Amino acid sequence: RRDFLYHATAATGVVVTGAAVWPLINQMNASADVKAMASIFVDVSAVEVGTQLTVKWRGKPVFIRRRDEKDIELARSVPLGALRDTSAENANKPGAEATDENRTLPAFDGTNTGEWLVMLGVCTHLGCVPMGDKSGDFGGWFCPCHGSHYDSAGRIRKGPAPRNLDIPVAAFVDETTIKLG
Amino acid sequence: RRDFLYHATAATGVVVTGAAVWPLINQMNASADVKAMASIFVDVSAVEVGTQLTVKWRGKPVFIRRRDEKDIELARSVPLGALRDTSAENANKPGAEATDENRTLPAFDGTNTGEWLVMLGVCTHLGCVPMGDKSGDFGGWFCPCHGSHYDSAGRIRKGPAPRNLDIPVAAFVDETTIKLG
Amino acid sequence: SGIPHDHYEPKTGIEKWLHDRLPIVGLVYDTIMIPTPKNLNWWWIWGIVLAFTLVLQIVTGIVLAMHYTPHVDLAFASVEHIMRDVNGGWAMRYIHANGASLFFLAVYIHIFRGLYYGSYKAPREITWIVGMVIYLLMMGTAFMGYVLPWGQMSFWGATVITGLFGAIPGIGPSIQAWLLGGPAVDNATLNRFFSLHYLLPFVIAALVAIHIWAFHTTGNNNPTGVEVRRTAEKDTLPFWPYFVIKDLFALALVLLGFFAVVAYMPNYLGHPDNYVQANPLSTPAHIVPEWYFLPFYAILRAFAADVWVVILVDGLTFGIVDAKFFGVIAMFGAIAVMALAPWLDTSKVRSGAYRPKFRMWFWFLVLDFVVLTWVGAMPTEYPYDWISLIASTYWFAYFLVILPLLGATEKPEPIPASIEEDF
Amino acid sequence: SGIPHDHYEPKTGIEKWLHDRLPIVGLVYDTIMIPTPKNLNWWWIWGIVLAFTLVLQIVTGIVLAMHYTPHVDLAFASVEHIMRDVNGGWAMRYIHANGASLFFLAVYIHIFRGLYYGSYKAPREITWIVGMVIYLLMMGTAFMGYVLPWGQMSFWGATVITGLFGAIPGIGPSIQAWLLGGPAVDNATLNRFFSLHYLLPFVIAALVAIHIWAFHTTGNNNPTGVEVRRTAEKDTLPFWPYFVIKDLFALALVLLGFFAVVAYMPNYLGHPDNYVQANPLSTPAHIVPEWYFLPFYAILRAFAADVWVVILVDGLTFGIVDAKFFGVIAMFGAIAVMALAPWLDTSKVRSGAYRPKFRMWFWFLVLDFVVLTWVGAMPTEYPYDWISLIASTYWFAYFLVILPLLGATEKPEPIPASIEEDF
Amino acid sequence: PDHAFSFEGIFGKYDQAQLRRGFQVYNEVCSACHGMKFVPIRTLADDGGPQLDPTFVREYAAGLDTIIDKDSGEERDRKETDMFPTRVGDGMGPDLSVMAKARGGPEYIYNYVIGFEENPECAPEGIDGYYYNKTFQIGGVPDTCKDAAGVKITHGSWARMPPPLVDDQVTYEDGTPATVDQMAQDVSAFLMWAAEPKLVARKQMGLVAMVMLGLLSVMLYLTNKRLWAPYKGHK
Amino acid sequence: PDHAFSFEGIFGKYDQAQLRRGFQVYNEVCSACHGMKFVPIRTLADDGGPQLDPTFVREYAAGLDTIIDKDSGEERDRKETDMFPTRVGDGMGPDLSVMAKARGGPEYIYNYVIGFEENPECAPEGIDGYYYNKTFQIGGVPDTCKDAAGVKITHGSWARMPPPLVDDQVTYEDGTPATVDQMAQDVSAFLMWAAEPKLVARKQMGLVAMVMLGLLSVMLYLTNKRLWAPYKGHK
Ligand code: HEC
Ligand code: HEC
Ligand code: HEC
Ligand code: HEC
Ligand code: HEC
Ligand code: HEC
Ligand code: FES
Ligand code: FES
Repeated sequence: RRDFLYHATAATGVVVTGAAVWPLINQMNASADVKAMASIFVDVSAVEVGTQLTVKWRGKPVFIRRRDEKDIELARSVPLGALRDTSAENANKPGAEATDENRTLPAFDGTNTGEWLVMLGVCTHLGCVPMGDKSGDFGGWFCPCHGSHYDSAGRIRKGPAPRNLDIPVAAFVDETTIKLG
Repeated sequence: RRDFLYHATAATGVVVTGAAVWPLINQMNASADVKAMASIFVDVSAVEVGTQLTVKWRGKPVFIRRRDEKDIELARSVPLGALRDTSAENANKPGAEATDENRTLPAFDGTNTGEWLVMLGVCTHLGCVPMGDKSGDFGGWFCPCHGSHYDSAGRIRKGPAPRNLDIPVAAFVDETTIKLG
Repeated sequence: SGIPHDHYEPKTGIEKWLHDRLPIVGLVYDTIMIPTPKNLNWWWIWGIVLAFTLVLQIVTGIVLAMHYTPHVDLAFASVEHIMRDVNGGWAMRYIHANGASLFFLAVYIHIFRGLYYGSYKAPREITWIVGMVIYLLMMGTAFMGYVLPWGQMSFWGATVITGLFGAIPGIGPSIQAWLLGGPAVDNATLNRFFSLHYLLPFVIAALVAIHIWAFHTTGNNNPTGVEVRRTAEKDTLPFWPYFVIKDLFALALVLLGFFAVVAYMPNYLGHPDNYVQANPLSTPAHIVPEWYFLPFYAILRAFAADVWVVILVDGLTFGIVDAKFFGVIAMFGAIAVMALAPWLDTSKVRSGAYRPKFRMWFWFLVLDFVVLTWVGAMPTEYPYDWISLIASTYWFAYFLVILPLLGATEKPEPIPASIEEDF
Repeated sequence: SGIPHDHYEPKTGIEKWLHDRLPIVGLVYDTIMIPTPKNLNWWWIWGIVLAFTLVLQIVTGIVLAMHYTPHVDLAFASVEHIMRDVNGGWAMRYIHANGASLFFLAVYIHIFRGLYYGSYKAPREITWIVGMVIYLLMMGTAFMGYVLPWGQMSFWGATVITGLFGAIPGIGPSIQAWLLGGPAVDNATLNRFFSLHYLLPFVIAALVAIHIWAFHTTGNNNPTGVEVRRTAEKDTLPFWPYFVIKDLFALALVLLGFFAVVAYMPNYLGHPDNYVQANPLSTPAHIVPEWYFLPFYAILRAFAADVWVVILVDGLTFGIVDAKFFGVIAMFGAIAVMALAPWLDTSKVRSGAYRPKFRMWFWFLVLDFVVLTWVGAMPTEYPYDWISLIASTYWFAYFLVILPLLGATEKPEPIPASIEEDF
Repeated sequence: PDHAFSFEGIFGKYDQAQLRRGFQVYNEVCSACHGMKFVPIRTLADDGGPQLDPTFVREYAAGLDTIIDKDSGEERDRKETDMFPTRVGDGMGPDLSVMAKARGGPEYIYNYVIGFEENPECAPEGIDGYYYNKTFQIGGVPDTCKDAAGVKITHGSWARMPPPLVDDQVTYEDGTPATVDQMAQDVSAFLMWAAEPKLVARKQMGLVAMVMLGLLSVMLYLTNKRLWAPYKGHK
Repeated sequence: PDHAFSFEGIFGKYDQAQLRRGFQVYNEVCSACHGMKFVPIRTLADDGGPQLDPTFVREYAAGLDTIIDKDSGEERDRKETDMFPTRVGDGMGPDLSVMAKARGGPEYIYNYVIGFEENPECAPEGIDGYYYNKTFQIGGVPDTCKDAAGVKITHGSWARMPPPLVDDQVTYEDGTPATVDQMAQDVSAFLMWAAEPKLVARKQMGLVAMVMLGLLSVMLYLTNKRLWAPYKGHK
């Protein structure tokens, strides 16, 4: 029939066109060489605890910074109230409150948390690298792209950045190493 | 005046257009980094005289091959007659006849010529690299791009290639070296 | 009326055998002897400027691509190979880089000339639509291009102006990754941008094809709210040679100034930080993307829930429309409303040379544009936040409300007849 | 006669406000409802094939350029990155590489269809000129493109097909160096070729624009020496939907075969040596540039002063016209004479379906083309030299002398009237 | 007869046990001289070929040579993301990444590895440092074996590679007679993988496209026959 | 006053003696830590700047560090065609190829090299391993010198570079008082060369083009005034 045959030819043409178009939009996706996206062993190895440590991975920096007591007390003295993101973005644990006890890090295979904190050095606003070494209006990190003030533990404050600095999945290698991935 | 003013405006426009066009045709010329086109010291250093020696330079190979007696006698027994190019392309000397006495090479800082011959391994037809190691129908070199038969001393034979294998400017470095440039 | 004067192909046998391919018929009848009014000021030249600048950019780019190598490890080096070894080098690069500046400067004057003399008003909607489409294409082009040198500003400008697409929910990260070729910026992004950057100009030329086809079918605006009175038209001298020569004179002046810049003030419009190689681990201060995107950058980074006029706290009613998405929508709307204009101005009138209130509001708009340009470079600290908010609000207010109210109560002026204004 | 049927824009308000930009008027009146005769065989499809193939190549290339890196040290690696990592990869490359083959195969049938049915005869000269111009552009394009993988055949093909320009005296080496970017081949040549290779297709599209404009103004040729009898023309059905559907059916078949090749016989038309990286120090055996240039390669490497019909010994009268230059002139002339044809055939007649002697000579010409194709691959040793010389001589003889003699004494046939051939 | 492989046809998606055997041989024999830079180590898990266990891949990678770095010169751990090593010179050979395409290809490798017999009865002395191969055609030949015009009278020529395998060079874990012929076939298939990993996807795409386009073409033929009916009915 | 250079204006084609002095300074002082990879050595013969004698260039090149190769790993003799070396880390600094543009540029270098005075009377102890500069603005500052909201009260900040020169560090062959200021000016000019070698050509092109375009524009103005005469005469 007129209608059936004509419309079916059109439908088949459309289907073939789409099957040909999809790969032109699929090739721009991450290729297998980008699929890898694996882990990195960074050795703390006495870098003079308290200043900072940065390492490249996945194309972004991974901040490993020891703790300075003044920085710590400022951290532990932050009630959940007045905290923009209270989710403790760290993916090594559940959505537990963004508390320093949970938010600092595992305990060297021992029992302590207020001494090391390794987070993803990527501003949640649009992905810039905040400046470290005690900066901003909260004694933490400052993003120069738009002005987002981070705190000691990395929770976002005073800016457009919606959430704090995430924490990747990481465990220790018996007191001198870090496993990122 | 009508004519003068109009034609002069047109002339000035044309001149400016040409002054703007010329560099668009000048940039494609050899740039200063290609201007260099200098020298190379290849050390003969006992490579078992008689087989071959090739080295890269100026983007083209420079053939340095010792002489094999049978190859030599075949060379020295070639009268200028029936020789396509009798110009001895070698630029280290004048347009003297393409004779083996002049065409082989300088004499190690000594006095002998029938033992070494370094020419530019570039077919004069269109610039292919002939195959060495005793090949062709004359005991010399054979070009696989179109079939040009070279002789022992490198003079062209049996093919479209108009002239023989040129010889760059080269002198010796006291019995173990070659200076190309 | 609309005398085409096809020339009847009566010249000679050459002009008679050309009845196989009409081409010269087209040129003569239409694109050279196109009746244009006499009342044209010096604001109707910038189209010739834009066409010439486009040709210039295309040419210089085709030349550079003979020495630019798209790769993170060999882009900077190739750019220096250009500026040092190549014969002309610096010229091509400075002419390419700065000519983009002139291009956008010229489109700004081309556009604002239009807003004044009712060139968006009917029956000239298609030209406006096509022009906004072009503007978009050329913005995207210049963006893709600022990245190729793989300097320091390249990287971070790309980073942020791609995080935009990721702000939106549900389909943000997917688009981001599909555009960058991966999670973050690397050589893949560079290849995409080079290709794309080497392809859109031709689309622009075609769109310019339709741009020129439209306003030849539709008469050029003229300083007044009047047409060429087709019904024989002692007004409306032709294009060639009169207006051709006028435009070429202005173009010679403009190129003179442009080359003076290129030769004495070439690194002025640029960012020095783009002369240091890239470090994904260190961000410089005051990225300041460029100067032809500061308006929208400011409209974006203005809405942050930091003012009593902060509509973000109200838009938070829906838990999905956060701040970032709000700013992105605000920018896209800043452009979409400029495109929608011809259906917002509810006036059966024309050029604001006979609409005073419109004159005042329009000069305020020009001032707002300049202010936004100056604010996108300054931090988000007080007082600049209030300034940016005010300016964006006025932009939107103009284009949404102001024009209707005028079209209602804006006719205290005697319109001029007889486009032959022999004053 | 020549019913354009502009549609009068009477559809509705949408088709009436489109009086701002005519575009749909153009499409409908001209490029869709173009009266074409009924007498069309299956040889009038290959133009649609060529247009589709061109679009395909342009698309696939724009995709590849997102992963190809023009540089001697990163081209091969990028090609493998494509064929391995990228999602589609092999498909794009095989479709790009082979589609060039189909492109040239299709132009060959497009051209030889033309030589038979007097499509070069008046009043269709402009189409022929434009087609030869295109052919040249696309040959140069494919050449620039075979180089980009930086394999082994790339290097040497470039070497020789650039030494050609250097053969000529006085201005040979200068042109050679200005084209290669230096004395010999290196990255500079690669950049030039990539840019150029990424630019000419658009020129081809424009030229295709004029190609299509011409034969719409001038009626499509038809199997007969007759026109559409404009004066109403019960013959000459329209293009859409009839011939559109016919061409699309043939195109579906062709793409079916093409994809079967791509998926089962993709490396068949290629040269394996192009899968080994380049060595400027070692040349392989039987470079064999490609299969769409063997005719002219043979016409070139035939004249060598090695036959009693060797006109080189006679051309040596002037000490400047050596062999090489003679072969280069012979090739350029092999094409120039094909372009000059329409002014050599001195016949007031048309399609060889009514000219027997022409049929015989034409089939001999097709055979000569095939033979030249088969000979450019075989060495210059006896007997192939005599064969190549004979074939080139016949090509030139046909196009120079044969057509005049026919036009003189070639009318023993009853021409058909009434292009409505209801047999 | 010709000992056709599995992939030689419209089907034959690279029988994987054959490829694992070829891998056992390549890393223990051919790797001593040859390399495959154009081959990532992470492809030994991608589908189509040897779908090995990733952990074994990381182990085998760390157990290879040291590929230093691209940013900071320092001998790393040769992570899988890197490529197979490269043996370049001083008694070494070319890269086998795409040698299966630079020659019907794999049959060349099979009939090449197969064939290193003693020197014939024209030049039994042979040559010092060079060994004889039945199928290599790009090697030197002594003057004693050439004809009157330089052409060789031997089937093959003298190759610089020594015989790679003896009667029972290695053991197969799956359980199989590891004679020379089976190893040659297996390694040929492995190299063909290294060159054309996306073969099976090629074939499946070809099938799908042939089908869809045959359908489209049939429908268009029907549409054509219909439209052109009232003009081709009286004749 | 501001100690303007020669090139600071519409003229000033890079007084070359100044550049030779800067070269004496750069290779003997700054080269110990800094590099200029983006700079070929052969440029020391190209016109515009130091038109040194090529032979001295080849000598000075062979007398530098060893840049190994790109094809065969082997420490070569470092021919002029290569680029200046690169000092990368372990107490070293950035590349000075284009530092004269990444900042009015050379005045930054002059007023930076100029100024390393002792620590002020807010933090005389200073810092261990860091030294003070009055013009660098991107360095750390002690908390003793910052104001109530983090801003520094010092003109400059603390830079990791030590004082490069003393009262009379090197001798000039031409004959000139080699105090610190003259050396600073000279090296600033040398770096500006290394960054913008094609300056003089820029200026000459600008002159030529301004002239030709002024001419063209005048002629077009006359043509316009003429054509538009019969329409602008009665008013
Ligand atoms: C050194 C002890 C080798 C080992 C072990 C293997 N190969 Fe090799 N191979 C080697 C050399 C020096 C050469 C060059 C030979 C020449 O005359 O140029 C080769 C060559 C090959 C080739 C290419 C043959 C050709 O036609 O060019 C192939 C296909 C090849 N070799 C295969 C191969 C395989 C499968 C091996 C492991 C079983 C292997 N070779 C080991 C040096 C050495
Ligand atoms: C090591 C002993 C050095 C020598 C000798 C010279 N420079 Fe240097 N320089 C060095 C370092 C470690 C740094 C980084 C300083 C920091 O705080 O990051 C620098 C920096 C510079 C700069 C850049 C300043 C800036 O604003 O970033 C310049 C312009 C500079 N140095 C110039 C310079 C000159 C001209 C020298 C020779 C006279 C010289 N430096 C020597 C290390 C060392
Ligand atoms: C044929 C290629 C080509 C075309 C066409 C082209 N460019 Fe470019 N463009 C380049 C290359 C190559 C570069 C990198 C070299 C450079 O920066 O000068 C570049 C860089 C740029 C830059 C950065 C300049 C710099 O030095 O940082 C801008 C801005 C730009 N392009 C804008 C444009 C615009 C706008 C257009 C047209 C609408 C355009 N380009 C047309 C090739 C091209
Ligand atoms: C967003 C708006 C817009 C953009 C961008 C734009 N145009 Fe226009 N253009 C217009 C309008 C409106 C007119 C007036 C048409 C009329 O008067 O009929 C116009 C007119 C013109 C004219 C004829 C009269 C004149 O003003 O010179 C030319 C030529 C022209 N444009 C060229 C260009 C070119 C070339 C570009 C870009 C490369 C461009 N335009 C970009 C909207 C635009
Ligand atoms: C947008 C870019 C682009 C366009 C348009 C394009 N190609 Fe290419 N072409 C490439 C790239 C990239 C390569 C190298 C990758 C490859 O070989 O597949 C290439 C390579 C080739 C090759 C060698 C194929 C191979 O694998 O060795 C041929 C032949 C070729 N092009 C011909 C053409 C012809 C003929 C046209 C149109 C008339 C065309 N190309 C259009 C980008 C393009
Ligand atoms: C050297 C000659 C030549 C070349 C190359 C050529 N054409 Fe043609 N083309 C012709 C001639 C002659 C005709 C017949 C015109 C007529 O019958 O009025 C024609 C007709 C056509 C037609 C309409 C009738 C038909 O035969 O299908 C189309 C469509 C077409 N060409 C497209 C193309 C495209 C697309 C290309 C290249 C990408 C191309 N041609 C290349 C000479 C050429
Ligand atoms: S990007 Fe980090 S705050 Fe804007
Ligand atoms: S190129 Fe050497 S003979 Fe043709």
